[PDB]
Amino acid sequence: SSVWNLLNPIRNGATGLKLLSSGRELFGTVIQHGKMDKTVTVKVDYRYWYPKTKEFKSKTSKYQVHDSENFCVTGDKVVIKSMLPISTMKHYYVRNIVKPFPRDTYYKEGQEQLKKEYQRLYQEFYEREQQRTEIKNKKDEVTLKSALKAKALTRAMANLRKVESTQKKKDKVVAA
Amino acid sequence: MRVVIRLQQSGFKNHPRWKIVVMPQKKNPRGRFLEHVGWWCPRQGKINQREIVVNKERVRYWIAMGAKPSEKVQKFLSYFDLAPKPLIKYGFKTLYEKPEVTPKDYLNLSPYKIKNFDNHLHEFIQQEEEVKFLKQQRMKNELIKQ
Amino acid sequence: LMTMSKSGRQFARDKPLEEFIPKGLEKLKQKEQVTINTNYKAGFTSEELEPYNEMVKRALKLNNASPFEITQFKVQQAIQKFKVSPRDTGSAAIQVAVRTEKLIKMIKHCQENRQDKYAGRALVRLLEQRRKWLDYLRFTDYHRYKWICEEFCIPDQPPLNGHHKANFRGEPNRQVKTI
Amino acid sequence: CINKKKGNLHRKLRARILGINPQKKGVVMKARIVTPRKPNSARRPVAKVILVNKKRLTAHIPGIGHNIRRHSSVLVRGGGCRDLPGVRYTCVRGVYDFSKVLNRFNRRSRYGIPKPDEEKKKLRRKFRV
RNA sequence: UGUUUACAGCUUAAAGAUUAUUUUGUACAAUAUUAGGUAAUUAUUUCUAAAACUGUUUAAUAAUAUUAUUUUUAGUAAAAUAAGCCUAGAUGUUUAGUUGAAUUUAGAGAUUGUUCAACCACAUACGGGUAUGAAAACUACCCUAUCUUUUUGACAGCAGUGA
RNA sequence: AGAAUUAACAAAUGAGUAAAUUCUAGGAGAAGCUCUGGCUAAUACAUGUGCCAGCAGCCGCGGUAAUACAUGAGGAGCAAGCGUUACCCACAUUGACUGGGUGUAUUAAAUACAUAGGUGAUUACAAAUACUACUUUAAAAGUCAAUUAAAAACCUAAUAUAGU
RNA sequence: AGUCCGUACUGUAAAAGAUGAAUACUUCAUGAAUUAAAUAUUCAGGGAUAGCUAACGCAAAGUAUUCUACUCGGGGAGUAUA
RNA sequence: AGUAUCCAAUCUAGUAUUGGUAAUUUGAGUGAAGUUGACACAAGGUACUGGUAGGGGAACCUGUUGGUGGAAUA
Ligand SMILES: [Mg+2]
Ligand SMILES: [Mg+2]
Ligand SMILES: [Mg+2]
Ligand SMILES: [Mg+2]
Ligand SMILES: [Mg+2]
Ligand SMILES: [Mg+2]
Ligand SMILES: [Mg+2]
Ligand SMILES: [Mg+2]
Ligand SMILES: [Mg+2]
Ligand SMILES: [Mg+2]
Ligand SMILES: [Mg+2]
Ligand SMILES: [Mg+2]
Ligand SMILES: [Mg+2]
Ligand SMILES: [Mg+2]
Ligand SMILES: [Mg+2]
Ligand SMILES: [Mg+2]
Ligand SMILES: [Mg+2]
Ligand SMILES: [Mg+2]
Ligand SMILES: [Mg+2]
Ligand SMILES: [Mg+2]
Ligand SMILES: [Mg+2]
Ligand SMILES: [Mg+2]
Ligand SMILES: [Mg+2]
Ligand SMILES: [Mg+2]
Ligand SMILES: [Mg+2]
Ligand SMILES: [Mg+2]
Ligand SMILES: [Mg+2]
Ligand SMILES: [Mg+2]
Ligand SMILES: [Mg+2]
Ligand SMILES: [Mg+2]
Ligand SMILES: [Mg+2]
Ligand SMILES: [Mg+2]
Ligand SMILES: [Mg+2]
Ligand SMILES: [Mg+2]
Repeated sequence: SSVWNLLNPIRNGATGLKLLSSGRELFGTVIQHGKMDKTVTVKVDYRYWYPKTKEFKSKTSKYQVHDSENFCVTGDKVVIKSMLPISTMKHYYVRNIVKPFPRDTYYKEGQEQLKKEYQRLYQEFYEREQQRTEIKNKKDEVTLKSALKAKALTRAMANLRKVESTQKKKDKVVAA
Repeated sequence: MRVVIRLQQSGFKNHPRWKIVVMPQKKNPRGRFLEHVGWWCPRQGKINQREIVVNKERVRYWIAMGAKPSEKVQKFLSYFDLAPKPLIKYGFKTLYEKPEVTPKDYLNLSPYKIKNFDNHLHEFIQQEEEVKFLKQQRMKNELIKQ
Repeated sequence: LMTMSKSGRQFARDKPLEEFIPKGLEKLKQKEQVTINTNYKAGFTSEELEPYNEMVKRALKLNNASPFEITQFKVQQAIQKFKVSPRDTGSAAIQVAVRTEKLIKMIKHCQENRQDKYAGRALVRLLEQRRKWLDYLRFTDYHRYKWICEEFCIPDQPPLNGHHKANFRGEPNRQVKTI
Repeated sequence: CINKKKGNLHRKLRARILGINPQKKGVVMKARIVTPRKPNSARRPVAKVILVNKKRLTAHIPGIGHNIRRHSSVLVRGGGCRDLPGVRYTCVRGVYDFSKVLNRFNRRSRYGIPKPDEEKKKLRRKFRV
């Protein structure tokens, strides 16, 4: 064994770090990363007193945290601390990783004419939709587009598949 | 708001018992305060007595930090060498002389006095103060021994 | 069993998780036929058999074997790859591989014999038990988790709990009750 | 429980129509007689009531003789008579339209009898002790 | 163009006390004879608007040639991208002012939340809105609406009257 | 019961009032209410009534022999209250942390896998915590075992939280 | 008719051991079974008892620990209504 | 000043949901010395009963599976 680990929170347990009370600072675990920009979901456990049963209780809770470098992943165990809300549902940020979790970088490194198809299909529906149904609801503004493009692209791919057909039917008729 | 020192009541009907509090001027005088400082109990009992209590260590905070008493408290704090006395209505340097002060009521204090032997009480006091002198003159012969 | 359910509760509309990547089953089935056509039984090698005659080889050949024997080769074929120490048999990397070879059989057994209700309950256990060792192995040797899921055509979906309760859960924070 | 909306809801109340209140006033529609159960045998008087809350009701008449008729204002006690069914309430005497029981000089508090002028010998100290 | 260390009163700036507003965590009733709810919704970036402007040097930042960069609030009556957020009793319905604490009790607890006190709310109406001020609507003021007597008024201010 | 005087809340000004003092008369000059079968302390007394009239908090009385009704006497208890009703708490382990039960006493739902959550093996080591003593915060009022055997009062403990 | 088979619904009962799931330890007799010089124990109710229990009764319904659920008298009533 | 936008009360209609009231109808408990018959507790005179299906002056009868909260047969 060694001697210099004796304050590392891993060998030490989580006891060594001294956290402020009242939800100022906390200990927890990340659940999501990369699904949104500069945000990570986190889980924490509480322990308070309940006198009628004369035993502590527990409570899980979820928070959303501000990560500036998009640096953390799920298993990374991390301290978080209170900040004023820069946005809704974000009043916490990260202070420090206590225990890391390995990354997926070594595996990530290994991992055009349609742009004239795409830009038409957009302009198709904005001319139709705006006349038929106005802005009224954002749900309609989004549920259409995401559901209309696949209806459009398999029709716009079909517009370009004709190009391979027309050019060759000339050469077949011009050659022979 | 500004900070004020003034009274506040806790005593009941026909039995006043005031307090001293550091509170601002805008809140309910019967409400909250920032620091209980002192008392003002005028009545007597076998246990409680007629008092003016204060905590100098905190009156010297708020006055040093921004505060101002009322008229009564300015009087009560005069005797603690923190403030001056408030001025009389018509004014000092004009008071006329009055007859001498006399005690009306002895307040119902019962120090050690013997009952049903009123005639001979003067004898009791000689015998008690003679013994003062004896132990004095007789405590000397120990001090030589030590 | 485990479903996409970000809250504490588990609904009806929530969908089960994905066992395989798209077209994961068929790729594995193709690998077997390649083995079945060119391999012998588990214990035996081609080098040991070259003096002996063909009639001895065709018997030992794995075409003629039973599916209970077809796995035994595939298992030991995996153990030589995904072991930690020699004569390893029970470590997590192998235990997941065993269930993947069973799922190939249970589905074939259940697609065909649909009324074997006892089997329909047995899938739900294999998946769940696979879903545990598949998680416990992420946590310990993450760079072996990925070297498995590629071979067996498995998706890389982390757990929604975030490995919270097994790893380094401690000192759970203080609050107070009132009223 | 639904009529009860305080305290232990699990407790079945001891006077449901009368409810949380200690007493309640009403008006008679009609008087009646009801027999007791089989072990006993008698004709115990009964007095219907409509309450101010518009609720039908039955009630007991403890006194021997009674002034009761139709259109009589009455006040309920809530206690009841035991042998009778549906008579778990009881009226109060010495009030709006009852009468003190008569030729009676014992238990003068239940029945509303004031104190006679013979037994009392001295006045209250607020006037001429 | 008397004196602002003669007294009172007023203006302006700074330092500090206190106060008002803004922020979070946990606690906080029953019910599934209510389970999907949210749609500028969830996150980032951008744009616009207000915050005194310009330069010099230094620091620091990413590349590194040394140039460029450095902040906060609000708005979807600003837009784009990606698709998420709550559901670990969201939402919805019902009931109810919360608390210190009062009654009881050996103690834990149970039931209630009257007097006084703190905070929040209302002031004929679950109503709409403004001026002043460090802070407001409570006997402020304007409008609508209900009821009532004088074009006022709404006693949940004290006393008092009716029901 | 009656009459009188004073202190103090203003050593200029009191609306109103001493749980203070003295004096005279005279010598308790303030009593009711419930109950009388058992639970429940108190009568096998008297009369009439006869499953009628009526009592009744619960059990239950009354059918000619009524300590249970009504009359009368005697007697018991509480006491400026006594008694009745309505709601709440305790007594109750009658809602179970302290502190129950679940084979037969109208209580384990038909059953298993399983999520959230709860829970949990050995040694060695660190770290922190509990326990002890001290200390921080938790408005006053109210409660609280205030102490030198003391009323008109100002227990500093408990519990919870941070910390040595 | 149905009773039987196939496809699918229906989803209740005295659904029973009327006894929630798991672990450790625990009596005497009678008896069932491996078969052991690789490896030593498992099981039963048709008996009784310690101990527990209101009693009848149970080798767990016993001693000890961990989690979940139900239970606030009876009738109305496993019914009305939605 | 004023045009144009945003917005409240009141009013209209239907829809959704929850309550109040009613011709008429129906159920339950309770009381009493009633009539008809004899289902049930004993093997209740044909062992009772659960789930279900059909039948039916009433209490009830029969099939099909289960249980003992039934006796009896050596
Ligand atoms: Mg207590
Ligand atoms: Mg209140
Ligand atoms: Mg009041
Ligand atoms: Mg008041
Ligand atoms: Mg009014
Ligand atoms: Mg005000
Ligand atoms: Mg008034
Ligand atoms: Mg004076
Ligand atoms: Mg005298
Ligand atoms: Mg006796
Ligand atoms: Mg007689
Ligand atoms: Mg209790
Ligand atoms: Mg069971
Ligand atoms: Mg179960
Ligand atoms: Mg788990
Ligand atoms: Mg306090
Ligand atoms: Mg059985
Ligand atoms: Mg069975
Ligand atoms: Mg059962
Ligand atoms: Mg026991
Ligand atoms: Mg038992
Ligand atoms: Mg036995
Ligand atoms: Mg056994
Ligand atoms: Mg048991
Ligand atoms: Mg019931
Ligand atoms: Mg029943
Ligand atoms: Mg049924
Ligand atoms: Mg039903
Ligand atoms: Mg209906
Ligand atoms: Mg009708
Ligand atoms: Mg019969
Ligand atoms: Mg029969
Ligand atoms: Mg019949
Ligand atoms: Mg029988």
